Amino acid sequence: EETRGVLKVFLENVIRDAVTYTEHAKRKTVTAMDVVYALKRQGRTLYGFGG
DNA sequence: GTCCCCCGCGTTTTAACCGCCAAGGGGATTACTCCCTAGTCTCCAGGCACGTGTCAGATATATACATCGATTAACGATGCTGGGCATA
Repeated sequence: EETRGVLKVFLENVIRDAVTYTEHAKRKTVTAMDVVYALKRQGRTLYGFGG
């Protein structure tokens, strides 16, 4: 139960940013890159995606 | 040394996944023009360093006033003690 709790905490912040990059460009479709940078900002960047 | 909260396991219940097809929002491309920027000149007044200046606090400092602490000179009353005078 706690563990999901934290998942929730991690999940928001990312989307927070995601949303921001989607919106600084005036775009309706949220890019996956958009997620990457987000992860990059917290230092959890994902290889495999979106060079 | 004790107790009860997880794992293993069989069966019961829900919804993830795959396949298929639809439809339109939104992202991607393109063309044109026009505002906004880098680049370039002149100028200084903004900014940097520093001498000069009277005002916050802080520190005594000469001068004066009020209050004792303690000491010393002066005054009231002797106490035996010493130096002599009338009686056994």
